[PDB]
Amino acid sequence: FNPADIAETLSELHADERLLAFLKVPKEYKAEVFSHLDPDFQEETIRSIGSDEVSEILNAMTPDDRTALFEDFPDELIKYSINHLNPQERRIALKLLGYDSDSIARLMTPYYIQIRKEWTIKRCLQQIKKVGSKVETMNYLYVVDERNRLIDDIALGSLLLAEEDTLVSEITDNHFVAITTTTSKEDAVQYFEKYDRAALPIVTESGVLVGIVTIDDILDQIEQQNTE
Amino acid sequence: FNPADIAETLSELHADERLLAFLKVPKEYKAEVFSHLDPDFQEETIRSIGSDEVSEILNAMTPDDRTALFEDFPDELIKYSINHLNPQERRIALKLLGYDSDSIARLMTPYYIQIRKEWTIKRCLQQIKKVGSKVETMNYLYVVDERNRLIDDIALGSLLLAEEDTLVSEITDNHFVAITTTTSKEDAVQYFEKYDRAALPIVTESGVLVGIVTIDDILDQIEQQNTE
Ligand SMILES: [Mg+2]
Ligand SMILES: [Mg+2]
Ligand SMILES: [Mg+2]
Ligand SMILES: [Mg+2]
Ligand SMILES: [Mg+2]
Ligand SMILES: [Mg+2]
Ligand SMILES: [Mg+2]
Ligand SMILES: [Mg+2]
Ligand SMILES: [Mg+2]
Ligand SMILES: [Mg+2]
Repeated sequence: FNPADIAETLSELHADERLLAFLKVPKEYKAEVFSHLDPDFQEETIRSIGSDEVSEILNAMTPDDRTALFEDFPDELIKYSINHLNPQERRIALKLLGYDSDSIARLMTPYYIQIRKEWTIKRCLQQIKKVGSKVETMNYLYVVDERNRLIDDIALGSLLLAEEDTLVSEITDNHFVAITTTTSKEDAVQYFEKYDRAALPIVTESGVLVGIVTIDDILDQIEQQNTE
Repeated sequence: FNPADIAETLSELHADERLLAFLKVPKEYKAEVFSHLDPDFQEETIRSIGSDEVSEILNAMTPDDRTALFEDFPDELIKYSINHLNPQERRIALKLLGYDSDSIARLMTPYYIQIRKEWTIKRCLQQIKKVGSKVETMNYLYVVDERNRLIDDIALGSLLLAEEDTLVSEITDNHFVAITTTTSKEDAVQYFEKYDRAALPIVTESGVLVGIVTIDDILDQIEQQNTE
């Protein structure tokens, strides 16, 4: 079944049997199912399960789902959870939590596809095969220079419409939409509304690409604002 | 400049000079710029410009932007506008307007990519090149049988991760999310929120694929509901 559907069925159970049924979920989509559950039950689960299981779930969550989870935790549980993260996930999680709580960066993930201006389209397709299964989305490719700075945002389909011998520099327009880490979540919503893109890149004040935010999470932000 | 940015600059002008500046827009993205302008000015423009210009703009708009425009028009202007549409666009526009005004189908577009279970991945890529520039999005591929019925929704990146000799039938799971034309716009929003997909397909009660709805238009629906 679809992870969102599995999560809905679990959410209908009383909490006590909900934990047993969740632990029956196969491990490949256990983290994805977990990401759809209520924050109070997510906290109960993190407090209750064994350390190895905590690490499996937390290390497999997306960085932005993990940040959203940690925002609702007491500080002590945040530290416990971070102590269960592997080195790379731990560094990512602490970087994201370092941003101001109102910043758009709190919603971002660093798992995006990076391409280079000197690459052929064929080389881009090879990179896409390399990282495609681990990234948040394959549908946007971020052209970055040697200084980590964002220079273009190329749609996946545009790459497919070009010939494989073409260089990325021949299909770039050097125009793109990006949101800075200074921008609040509320203000970032209007970028998404205006530009009608399913992901937007998040850059530092000097133009360095640090993550992407996706439209599904923006919809949650809109509903949170409108209830609050 | 970006069409949304051009539209914003135009929207800042007083209406009188706004029409002249808009008619200066190059024709390739004139319709896209038009789609971002206020409905009252869109109506003034349709009433004012020549028949050839009316046809160029209206025939180049997306079917769902056109339906949204027509929903705010007096009936007489709807008829005038439809009389300016080319045969294919006219049949599409009348089909969309035939649905109940509260139906999710009012938000849909028929410009999606259709693939077949018997095709190789290579053949799918050839189809994607064929239609890619005209469709609403290249990022979702709709597997349909000989009876026009929807059987799967394949992400573009998934197609890229497979080898070109593989048949579509070897990468389908026969599980998908679809919304029926019976469903209201309000109820359709929750499908988008739950399943976190940037497009969803719209099917008839017998399972025939008739269009797709995209998340950017759903965001507009959420804001319209929340103001209303
Ligand atoms: Mg996310
Ligand atoms: Mg997610
Ligand atoms: Mg969330
Ligand atoms: Mg660009
Ligand atoms: Mg919009
Ligand atoms: Mg649309
Ligand atoms: Mg549009
Ligand atoms: Mg609209
Ligand atoms: Mg499927
Ligand atoms: Mg959601």
